[PDB]
Amino acid sequence: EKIAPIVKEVESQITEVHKRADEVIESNQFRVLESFGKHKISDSHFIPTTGYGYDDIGRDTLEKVYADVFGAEAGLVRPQIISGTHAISTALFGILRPGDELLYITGKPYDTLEEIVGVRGKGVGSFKEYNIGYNAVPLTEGGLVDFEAVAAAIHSNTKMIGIQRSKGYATRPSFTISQIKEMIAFVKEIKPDVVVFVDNCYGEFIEEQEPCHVGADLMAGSLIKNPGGGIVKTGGYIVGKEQYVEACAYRLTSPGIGAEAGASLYSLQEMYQGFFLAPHVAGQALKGAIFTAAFLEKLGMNTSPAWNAPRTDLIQSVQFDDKDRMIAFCQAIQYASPINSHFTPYANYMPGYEDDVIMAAGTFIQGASIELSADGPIRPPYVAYVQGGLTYSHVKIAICSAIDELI
Amino acid sequence: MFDRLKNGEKIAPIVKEVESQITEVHKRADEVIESNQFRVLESFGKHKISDSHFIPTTGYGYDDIGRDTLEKVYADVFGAEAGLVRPQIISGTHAISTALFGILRPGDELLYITGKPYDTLEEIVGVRGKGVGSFKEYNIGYNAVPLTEGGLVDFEAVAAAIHSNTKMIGIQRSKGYATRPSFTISQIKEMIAFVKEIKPDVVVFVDNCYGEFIEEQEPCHVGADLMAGSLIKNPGGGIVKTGGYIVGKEQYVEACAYRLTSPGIGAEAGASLYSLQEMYQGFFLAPHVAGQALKGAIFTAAFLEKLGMNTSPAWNAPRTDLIQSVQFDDKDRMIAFCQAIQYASPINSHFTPYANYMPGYEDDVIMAAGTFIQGASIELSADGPIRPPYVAYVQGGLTYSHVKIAICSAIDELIE
Amino acid sequence: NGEKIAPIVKEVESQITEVHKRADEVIESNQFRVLESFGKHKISDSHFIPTTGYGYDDIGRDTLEKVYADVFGAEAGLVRPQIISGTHAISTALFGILRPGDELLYITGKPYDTLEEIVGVRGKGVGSFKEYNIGYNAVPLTEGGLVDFEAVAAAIHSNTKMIGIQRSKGYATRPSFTISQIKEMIAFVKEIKPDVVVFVDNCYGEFIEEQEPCHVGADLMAGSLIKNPGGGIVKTGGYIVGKEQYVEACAYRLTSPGIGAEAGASLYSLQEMYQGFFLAPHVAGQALKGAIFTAAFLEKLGMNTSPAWNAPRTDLIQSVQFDDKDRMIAFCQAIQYASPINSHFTPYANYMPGYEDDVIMAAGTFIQGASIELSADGPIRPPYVAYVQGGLTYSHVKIAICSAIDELIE
Amino acid sequence: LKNGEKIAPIVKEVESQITEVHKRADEVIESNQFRVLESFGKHKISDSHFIPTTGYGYDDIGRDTLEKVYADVFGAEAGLVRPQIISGTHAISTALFGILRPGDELLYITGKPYDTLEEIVGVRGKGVGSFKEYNIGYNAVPLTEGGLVDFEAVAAAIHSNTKMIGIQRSKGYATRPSFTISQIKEMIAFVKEIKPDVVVFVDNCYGEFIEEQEPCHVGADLMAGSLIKNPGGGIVKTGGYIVGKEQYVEACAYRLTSPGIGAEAGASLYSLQEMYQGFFLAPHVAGQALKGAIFTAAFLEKLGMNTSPAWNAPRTDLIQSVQFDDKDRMIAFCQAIQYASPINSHFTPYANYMPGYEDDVIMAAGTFIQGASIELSADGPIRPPYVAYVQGGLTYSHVKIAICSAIDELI
Repeated sequence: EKIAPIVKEVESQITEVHKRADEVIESNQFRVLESFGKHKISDSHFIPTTGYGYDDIGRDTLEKVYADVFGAEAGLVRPQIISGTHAISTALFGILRPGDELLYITGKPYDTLEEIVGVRGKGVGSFKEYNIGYNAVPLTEGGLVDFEAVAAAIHSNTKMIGIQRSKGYATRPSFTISQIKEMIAFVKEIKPDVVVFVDNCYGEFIEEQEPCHVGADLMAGSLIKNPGGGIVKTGGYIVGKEQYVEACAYRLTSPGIGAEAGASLYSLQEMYQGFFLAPHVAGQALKGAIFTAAFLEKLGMNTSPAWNAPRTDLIQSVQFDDKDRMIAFCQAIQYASPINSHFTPYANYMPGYEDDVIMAAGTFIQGASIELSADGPIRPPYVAYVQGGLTYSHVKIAICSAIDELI
Repeated sequence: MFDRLKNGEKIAPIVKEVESQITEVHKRADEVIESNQFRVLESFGKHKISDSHFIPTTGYGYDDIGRDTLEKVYADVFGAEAGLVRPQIISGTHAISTALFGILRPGDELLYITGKPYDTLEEIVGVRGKGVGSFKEYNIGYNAVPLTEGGLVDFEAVAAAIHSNTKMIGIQRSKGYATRPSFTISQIKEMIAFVKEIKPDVVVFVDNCYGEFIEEQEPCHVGADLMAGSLIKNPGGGIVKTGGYIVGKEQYVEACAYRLTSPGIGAEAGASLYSLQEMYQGFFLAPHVAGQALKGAIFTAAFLEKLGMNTSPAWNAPRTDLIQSVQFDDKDRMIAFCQAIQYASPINSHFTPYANYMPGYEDDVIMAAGTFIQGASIELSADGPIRPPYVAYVQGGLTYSHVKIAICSAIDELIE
Repeated sequence: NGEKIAPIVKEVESQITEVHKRADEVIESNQFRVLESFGKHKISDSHFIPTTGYGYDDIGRDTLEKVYADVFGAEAGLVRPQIISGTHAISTALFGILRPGDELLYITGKPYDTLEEIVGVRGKGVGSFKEYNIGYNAVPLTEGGLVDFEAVAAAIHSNTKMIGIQRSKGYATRPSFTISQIKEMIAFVKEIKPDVVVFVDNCYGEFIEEQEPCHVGADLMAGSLIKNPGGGIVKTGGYIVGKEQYVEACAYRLTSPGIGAEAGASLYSLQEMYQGFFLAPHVAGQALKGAIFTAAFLEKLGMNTSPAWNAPRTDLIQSVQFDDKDRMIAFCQAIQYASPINSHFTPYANYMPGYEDDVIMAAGTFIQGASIELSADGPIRPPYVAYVQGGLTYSHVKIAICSAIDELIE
Repeated sequence: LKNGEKIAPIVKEVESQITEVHKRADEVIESNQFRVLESFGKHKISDSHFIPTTGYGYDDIGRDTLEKVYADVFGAEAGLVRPQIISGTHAISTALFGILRPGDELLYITGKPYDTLEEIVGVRGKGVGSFKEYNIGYNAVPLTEGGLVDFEAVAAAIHSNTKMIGIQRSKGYATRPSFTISQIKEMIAFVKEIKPDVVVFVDNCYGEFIEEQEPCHVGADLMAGSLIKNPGGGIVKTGGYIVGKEQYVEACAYRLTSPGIGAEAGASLYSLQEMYQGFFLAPHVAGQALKGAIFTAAFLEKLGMNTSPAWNAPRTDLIQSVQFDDKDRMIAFCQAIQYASPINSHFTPYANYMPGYEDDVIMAAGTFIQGASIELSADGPIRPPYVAYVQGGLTYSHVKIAICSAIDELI
């Protein structure tokens, strides 16, 4: 038929960068395998703990595994930690004390941080009530970091510097590890004291290093994203320097507990095995992302990133230029998704945002954005984020089905 | 029962005499077990709980009807408006932290009036360790107001110690290892109404561990603004593998919840996974499972008394929690006993306990604990400081049989 | 009501005092026995460890299977989540021993409907004795509920591989059979035909006497786990215990020839089965001390009940005579609403597949069909006898039936 | 890797050689996965099908429907895919027995089946509930020396009593190629002609989703497998499936649970989501392992040793083998494999006695699920010419990395 011959062409087009992703996967897989080897993980580690959850070799060892791979000295990846926003809250509060300041050097971070930093809700337990400053240095009009403004913002009370890797809904390239390495070296030059924290959601195992490999003191994410293999039903993670993880430990739970208690329950296997599959599962979403870009190019739509552009995370978006074209697409996806095909997506009023958005996401786990989900704010020139993919076959079948429907 | 074991034939006649003695208090414990059991049933009716409530959620944990509702059921029975009982709170000591921090801000003072709080509040209030995210580094004040020499609340000292900075008042219900009576709801209704007068602002917080479903009313019934505990304890029915509840006034709970999770997130997230049945069900059985452990304290109280040891509380004494101790007066007798209790349990009976050095305490201690869960102290257990006159805390029990059988087995094994 | 009711229940209890301590005696003696056996196999929380895939070498399971054995007076023990129901155990147990050319001889009379299907006297022989060339005969009881030892001993010819004996009464108007009653039974047939394998469907019977069928000479015995032994705490399963070469014969019907008892992933269900077993005596005790009350509080209210409160117990069955349709129905309704879960899910007269009469069924239960919990049910027909049996705690059973009597008066 | 500058250009050449075979395994990946998606779309599956059921396992719309999806996608009317079946071996004996009655005969036409089926017929089992005690006969038409089915022998060995035809897709240790959906089509067609009365059953293990069809798409009456293998995605922790015609599965249902009950009962507990998501993932997971075999063949052959099937050989299943031709090499490599596995890598294995085998076998299984052969496992008996099985793998990489490491690890 009509569609076949062009997807025949796009795949023949992107072979170069596709073959390449397979590499960083192999690499990423290899490293993972060596940590498992080095830590001699046995099914003995899949053993559940109850009550207080003291003496959980599985938990303690999974934490030292992640931390190994993520390039860090210490790891705190437990089911307790409910998500990746909870993690960053933890990381943030775990380190900030009255009279301090967090300095975000990437500009306004994703919405939810607003609320943590008490600039949204009137302080529900925020920095605002713990007298903890917060500053969001904007980006160059060109999308780089305002190193001038950053240098000027830093001072004695700047306890902590923030960096968000993936762009999200923000209008700028998702920051590379290399761009992140330059970053910490800059600020640390001005004040070696500061702890540098990076929010590493969406960026895991899509490059061959994570921010800790290059001088970050803490980072975090969600397991319902990349490092999860699409198998971990919840949780987050915090890996970094032994002493700053300590404080994330006491913060999460309580003084007198730190990171020694909290039962595993039946959660420990799916995390190991998700992490083993992670580099490859993330691989699948990336080779999908890039095909999405290569495909909607030909069909005649501004895609971003462009397919032949480097990638530091799983963000990808296309401009349909037409409202009715967007919505049909995002519905095509929700119908091509595995679970909940039948719950077709319509325009929803978005709290905060004076526009309506459409949210396509038919995923095995609630909000596991490692799985295929399309969505975007209803407004010109009609950009809908279409990312995720547990298997390349899925992403390929999905957006093939998305063009069938609306073509 | 089955005294057809070993020496236990001189024993048989005495238990047969004891049980006939404590029939009075057993009847009445059975009653509040009814009472309490009944409140639980009618609350379940009001919230129309179904197996639709046992439904697992995953991912972010939004829209968890089973979770939210368990929450408003714990609150309903513990006499509060809002609650927070979920796996996230990983224990009893977590909840109390959460509780305190969830409400305390820089400039404030916590005021404990029930005297020195059990060991591990030290670390929280940051007078033990340090740099551990304690009150120390948050400028949050704290004071343990000591009790009377008679083990009452020094009411004069309490008033003397409450200034406008006092944001939060502390009340520990269970005596623990403290040489003082476990304060009663009555003692606690007069307690909070006192400070409430001096400072109608103070937020009264009670620590309700071991006390749950052993009077016909909990702290939130009598004015407290916040209480908590562990689920591997009473309200768990010996069935819940872990947790920690917080119950109290809509908005104090709220602030706790944001402390658990994060600002903006609040309480409305965090997946259930598979934990929701054992909790509904631990709760429904609870008032009974504690009932069995409470009658246990009474049987050990009457029995050891006869055999010639100071027990505490005495069998005929009134009861607000499950604590119980016997004065063996001898090191080798105490240890043989605690060991026999470890051997009388269902799991690990064979890991026999010995004296091990207690960090912080200048004495060794011994610990019996053969529990179906790790550290669930609703189950039979025993320990104590190895120091004259050799008091060992023998408390807990899933079934009255088990307690009975158990401390009998110990006396039999005290044939040496 | 409520102040007209209380003096009566205070006077029910004050009368049932002695029978209550007796029900306790046997709890202590049964709970003490489970302790010893636990004590014996050094069981630990390392016996709860989950197993997946093939479930090869599962110390956790196998040892649980031993325990169940030593406690029921049998050699081996086969008890696993795979056994999805009591019916399955018995199906597994019967088929596992019976071979083409053999006959089963139930002597405790017409077994409950479900065996009607497995043997193929009812259902269209969907894998029934009929299809495997196996005969089945039940000897009808005496007019007074005893066993017809004459019709028994004349029906045991050379083709009688197996004896069948149902302990609990079911909906049958004959008393449940006691551990002594059944000991007489097997001694009888083993004399006539030492070959016969004697089997006992022990459902509802576990931990209500200080012994079980296999303690008095039975070759094999099966039941549900979401009932008595599971302590209300386990979520699925079923047990067959008995002699070495019968259980392992069982093993080959459940899994498959060559697997035996070596395979099967426990997964997540170990701890509940152990702990259930440990609470089981005390829990099965609450439904017994609950039943007798049902019998002595309902008697005092001028309604025939059975067994009598002072009647010696062997299982958990308790029935009460309402004598009026609306009365009976209202009561069971009142039970459903007095239950921990699904109290709003009020039940009525339904049609029931394979019963000339409607049935009313109250089932406020945490576990689907765990007949260890308080349930009220029975066939809506004169003289309107309902079964009010089960109850996870004495209180529950007291509070509910008290509430039942309430909705009757108003 | 230490010795990895002679290997990198070689595996780089293995790949550039197998380029087309891979794309072709992708084709049927896409084609298989689209089909699973379709059938989900059809039963409108939701996160409410994931819901646990305890006790009698009644009113369990999650289980039963999950069966229909399996059936649909496998081209059968009905399915009995539930945890109550503990493995493939059980799926097969539940199904064999679920249909065979006294006086009946089983005629396996693909020659001698894999060991464990012996223990079920009473050929080794000492008659422990085997066909023998129910007066059921069993026979196997031994293949031609050419590896094909001896049709002349088949047609004579079918008499009025032959209730059931047995066909085994995968090869196991049988020195004969695993048969294809096509080879199998001709098979059922023959026998249905000779006796339209026969019920033809296919032990389908290791084949599911490796072709664009399955046995009941080409006229099979009934097929079994294990869930911890292909169809389970590598993600399901226990199970097994029977799929096929209405009145066989239902019959099968009655052998499994009980007469009178059928498929009505059986508590799911906490297992629905993994079986569902295992199924959506399966087509792709099986691909990573098939893309592995192809490779292992095209890499080990270049290194001199016989591989079988050949890398370019058309595929019907996941079984792969490599002739090492020296005992030591065969051991070291299987050890090399074990260590390259995610879990149990320090659990180094050797030649030890094997119950039921005149030889010792060495088994490297660093799997997550105990015996789930969908994960990379190396194993094989120690005897000339020392052919080993280096098969399975959750991801192509794992597979590449591992054997690459094993070559390094010795050569």
